[PDB]
Amino acid sequence: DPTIAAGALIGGGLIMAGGAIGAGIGDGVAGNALISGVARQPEAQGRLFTPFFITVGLVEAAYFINLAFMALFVFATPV
Amino acid sequence: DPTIAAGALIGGGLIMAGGAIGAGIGDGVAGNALISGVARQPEAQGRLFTPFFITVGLVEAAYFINLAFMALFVFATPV
Amino acid sequence: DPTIAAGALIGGGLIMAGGAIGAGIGDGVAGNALISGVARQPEAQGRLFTPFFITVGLVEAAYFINLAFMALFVFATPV
Amino acid sequence: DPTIAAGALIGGGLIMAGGAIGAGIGDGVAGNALISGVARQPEAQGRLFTPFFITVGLVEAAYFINLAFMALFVFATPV
Amino acid sequence: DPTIAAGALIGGGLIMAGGAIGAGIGDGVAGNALISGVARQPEAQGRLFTPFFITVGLVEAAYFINLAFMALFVFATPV
Amino acid sequence: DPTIAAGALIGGGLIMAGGAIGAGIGDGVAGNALISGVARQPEAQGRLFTPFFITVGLVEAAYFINLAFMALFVFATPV
Amino acid sequence: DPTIAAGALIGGGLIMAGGAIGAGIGDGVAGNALISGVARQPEAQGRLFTPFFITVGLVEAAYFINLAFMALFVFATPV
Amino acid sequence: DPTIAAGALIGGGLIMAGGAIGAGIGDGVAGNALISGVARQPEAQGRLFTPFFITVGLVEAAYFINLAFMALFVFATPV
Amino acid sequence: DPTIAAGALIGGGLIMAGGAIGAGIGDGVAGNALISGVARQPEAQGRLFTPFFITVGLVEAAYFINLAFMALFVFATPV
Amino acid sequence: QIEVGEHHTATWLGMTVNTDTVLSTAIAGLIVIALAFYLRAKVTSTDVPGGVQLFFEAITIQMRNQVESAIGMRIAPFVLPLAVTIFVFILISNWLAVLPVQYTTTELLKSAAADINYVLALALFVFVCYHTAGIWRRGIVGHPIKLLKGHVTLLAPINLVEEVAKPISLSLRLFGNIFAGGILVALIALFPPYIMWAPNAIWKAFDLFVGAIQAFIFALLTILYFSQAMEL
Ligand SMILES: COc1nc2ccc(Br)cc2cc1[C@@H](c1ccccc1)[C@@](O)(CCN(C)C)c1cccc2ccccc12
Ligand SMILES: COc1nc2ccc(Br)cc2cc1[C@@H](c1ccccc1)[C@@](O)(CCN(C)C)c1cccc2ccccc12
Ligand SMILES: COc1nc2ccc(Br)cc2cc1[C@@H](c1ccccc1)[C@@](O)(CCN(C)C)c1cccc2ccccc12
Ligand SMILES: COc1nc2ccc(Br)cc2cc1[C@@H](c1ccccc1)[C@@](O)(CCN(C)C)c1cccc2ccccc12
Ligand SMILES: COc1nc2ccc(Br)cc2cc1[C@@H](c1ccccc1)[C@@](O)(CCN(C)C)c1cccc2ccccc12
Ligand SMILES: COc1nc2ccc(Br)cc2cc1[C@@H](c1ccccc1)[C@@](O)(CCN(C)C)c1cccc2ccccc12
Ligand SMILES: COc1nc2ccc(Br)cc2cc1[C@@H](c1ccccc1)[C@@](O)(CCN(C)C)c1cccc2ccccc12
Repeated sequence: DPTIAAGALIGGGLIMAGGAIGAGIGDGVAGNALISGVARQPEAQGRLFTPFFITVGLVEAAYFINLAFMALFVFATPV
Repeated sequence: DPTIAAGALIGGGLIMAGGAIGAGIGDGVAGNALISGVARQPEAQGRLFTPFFITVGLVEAAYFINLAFMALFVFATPV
Repeated sequence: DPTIAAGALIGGGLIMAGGAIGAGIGDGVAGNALISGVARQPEAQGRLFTPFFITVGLVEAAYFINLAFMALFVFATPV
Repeated sequence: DPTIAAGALIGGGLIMAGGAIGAGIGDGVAGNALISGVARQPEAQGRLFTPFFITVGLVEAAYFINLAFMALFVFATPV
Repeated sequence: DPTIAAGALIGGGLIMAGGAIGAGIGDGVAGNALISGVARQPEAQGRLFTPFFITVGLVEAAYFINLAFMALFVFATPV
Repeated sequence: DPTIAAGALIGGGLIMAGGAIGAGIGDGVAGNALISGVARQPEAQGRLFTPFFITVGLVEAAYFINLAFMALFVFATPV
Repeated sequence: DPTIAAGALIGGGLIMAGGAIGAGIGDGVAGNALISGVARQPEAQGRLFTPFFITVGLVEAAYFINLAFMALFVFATPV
Repeated sequence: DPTIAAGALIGGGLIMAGGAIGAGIGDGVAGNALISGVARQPEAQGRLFTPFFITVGLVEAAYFINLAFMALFVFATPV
Repeated sequence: DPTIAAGALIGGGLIMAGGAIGAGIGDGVAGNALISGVARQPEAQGRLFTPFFITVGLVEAAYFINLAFMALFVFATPV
Repeated sequence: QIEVGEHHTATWLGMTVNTDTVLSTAIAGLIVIALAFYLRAKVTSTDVPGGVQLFFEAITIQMRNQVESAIGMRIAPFVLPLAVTIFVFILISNWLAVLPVQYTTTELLKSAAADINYVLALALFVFVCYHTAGIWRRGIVGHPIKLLKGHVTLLAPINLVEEVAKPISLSLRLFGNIFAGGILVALIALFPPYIMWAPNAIWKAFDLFVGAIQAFIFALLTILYFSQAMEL
């Protein structure tokens, strides 16, 4: 068991590492366009939240799916 | 078997780590263009969804293939 | 225990490495837009903090959730 | 065999991690130019396709050539 | 411990590696906007430092928190 | 070899991981300039191909040179 | 001692890997704004060195602190 | 040797992984400016080759030096 | 010695991997501004080499120091 | 559990051959031939076109606009039939995967591009064609020196690496893409039926678009490689 458990902790740690890299940079890159569009036109804020939350929804989903597989690996190990 | 099980969990963890980095950043970078495009032309929204969902569909095809290969490694290990 | 504790330290190290990469770059990319907006329009400062703290709140959630899972791995190890 | 089998799963997981990073970000970066071009010229959607699918074909080679070698490593291992 | 100490050193090394990647790129990306604001109009230099030190305060904080958890792992190891 | 073969698979996997990251992003970044130039000026395609295939030539050489050194590691291992 | 020493060399190597990734990209990204300011306004060189060396001082501090902790890990190992 | 030779293959694989990431993205980012310059200023293709091959020469020097040290590690191992 | 030797080769391999990523991307990102400056201001070729070689000097210093510490790890190992 | 490299093999001429791949290639060929004979019967210049005429006109005008843009129809008229058949033959060979041919698991028909022999047959034929066309236009020895010189003569080793990389890229991009779909459908078939259909329909629906995009990439890049082999 100890070798499988260490593989699960390293494997789970990779999943959440790539999750936060993907989400933090994906959200920063998406929100950079929102902040830039509201700098260009103050009123645009109400229309720009639709393209933004579509983007953030896709980016978060990759975080949440990685969070779910990390939780599977460490709490309910597949092998 | 425990050596192969640890390799399956570390290998599967790498697959979803690179999956969320590729998808979260690819979707953030494509969504940055959607938000910036709807900033420039409000009436272009409905047209801009064709370029956007072609782009996101190609990025999400790579995520779905990575998700399939992680599931293979941990539930149905190739070796 | 010693194999599982070493795997927990490497696993927790990965979680905090990917957390800081995602957050440091995500905040840099979000803040680049804030600095560039206040460059173009000084009177925009007040409004830009809504798009900025929405973006930074999403990026800092990914850091704090990774910080919570690292703390779980090393202080309260799942196996 | 079991040490080689773990090396095949970790080595195969690396190939697919770097494939998904390279291609998912490469397609987000390529599709950002398609969405921005159509945003500048709504009617130019057809014109960009050719440059877009030339670019996607070059980016997706890095994914699918990696997938061929990962599959070789895990289903028909070089050792 | 020989094994726990090796995992603590590799885990602490990951934390400071991802810390410096996140910090150095976050600071370079934020400072690129500061330099480009003073390039477009130098009269803005006094106002741009609030957006810049808000950005750098968030980016540095992620570095300092990683530096604190690396110090915990190597000097005061959680096991 | 049991350990040398595992080191060859992990080493060869690294070579192809960094190969596809460099290639997929390098081609997406180069093709973003092609797609944007043909968006702005439809007749420019013919002149832009020359810079594009010089650039893609350098980027595709990097990955393929790696693909050859990965093949050396896994089929004709240096030890 | 050999297991702890191997962990110190891998952990120390990670610290300097992440330092050069962070610093080399952070300095390239900051210097891109310096070169682009001096292109567009030739007289600005003297004033842009204040934003530039503020940026580069933050980026190089992350490199030098990583270099100090790598030196600690390999020459003065915490265990 | 099974341990030293595996360490040489993993170490040499890391050197060529980081080599191709730095090369492919450095060449893509350099050639993006070449394609963009030949787009905006169609007469420029002669003057742009000096900045381009200065940049590509610096980027390819890192790749060739990494190739020389990977070759040292696997054919003529330092230890 | 052999476990320390594998750690020295993997550690030295990490240092030169992160070195070439920092160098190749830092040089490409700096050179993109040089090539773009000579595109716009055709007489700016000269003045630009000072900001460019300041930027490249900072980026290449991180590569040379990583090359020096890799040489220390593999030829004159700190343990 | 899973299997991937296996084929319904036979020996035909001391050479070993696959019954699958070959029957799938024959079915794709016969479908394209039947569709072409339907055009040869029903094609009208005077009267309004049917759907099969509109299909081949759309593909022919598209590939003609590409040949004319890249190299010119006066210089390279033989590239237009080749680009049209590459597109249509890959397109049908890929889209035959949409059929419900899986069963308890095996398939009655593999998509032919999931076999390395199929993609090498297309890529190595195209490689011989653009080099032979490049020689007929750049000279028997003049061509080989232009392959080395490229656009920048100091890059000659990189130019040689590009000429080696082209047939390998055509082969392994098409193979790795369709082979991936072939692996995904068998691991999706590890689900029980009450749920198997949902990932299966999601994958097959996007594999129609991906199968068309593949056919288009191979046809476009073929036209570009002809334009590079016939320049100057
Ligand atoms: C946009 O969504 C898609 N587009 C695709 C495009 C092409 C291909 Br070939 C596959 C695609 C698949 C999907 C989703 C999907 C929907 C339904 C079933 C299976 C897969 C997805 O994979 C998206 C993951 N992304 C967002 C990170 C997903 C997977 C797993 C859990 C999810 C939970 C919630 C939402 C989406 C979830
Ligand atoms: C925007 O938030 C979301 N959008 C999604 C979009 C699509 C999908 Br499919 C899943 C999504 C999930 C969420 C959150 C959520 C909310 C509630 C429950 C579970 C998940 C989230 O995952 C966001 C993580 N991000 C911000 C890094 C989250 C996870 C864990 C802890 C959180 C704590 C606080 C806040 C958010 C927290
Ligand atoms: C902006 O700050 C936040 N925003 C959030 C937004 C969403 C969510 Br869900 C969590 C958030 C959490 C925080 C902080 C916080 C404040 C108080 C308690 C816990 C967490 C933070 O996590 C910021 C880390 N960043 C800056 C790298 C933090 C963690 C640890 C130590 C800190 C020390 C000093 C300052 C901040 C510190
Ligand atoms: C542009 O090419 C260069 N520029 C340099 C610039 C500076 C220095 Br100091 C070294 C340089 C070295 C080279 C090549 C070279 C040419 C000949 C011999 C050795 C090295 C190269 O390293 C390029 C690798 N790139 C493209 C990823 C290469 C290596 C290995 C195999 C190759 C095969 C084919 C082509 C190039 C090949
Ligand atoms: C800008 O500086 C900061 N801003 C912060 C913002 C938020 C938080 Br919560 C913590 C912050 C902490 C600091 C520094 C600091 C100053 C004094 C004591 C401790 C920490 C710093 O961490 C910066 C590291 N960066 C630059 C990579 C640092 C750490 C270690 C050694 C240093 C040596 C020299 C200079 C800075 C040094
Ligand atoms: C621009 O070159 C430099 N600038 C620097 C700037 C600051 C500092 Br402090 C050190 C610098 C060092 C150098 C080179 C150098 C020249 C001579 C001796 C030692 C080092 C270099 O390190 C460049 C590596 N880059 C290009 C990836 C190098 C190292 C090893 C082998 C080389 C072979 C060929 C060419 C350059 C080679
Ligand atoms: C700009 O230089 C700095 N700025 C800093 C800013 C803040 C802090 Br807190 C530390 C800083 C430290 C330095 C240098 C320095 C100068 C003297 C002694 C120690 C450190 C440096 O670390 C730069 C490394 N960069 C360029 C990759 C360095 C380290 C090692 C060897 C070097 C050899 C040659 C040149 C610089 C060398």
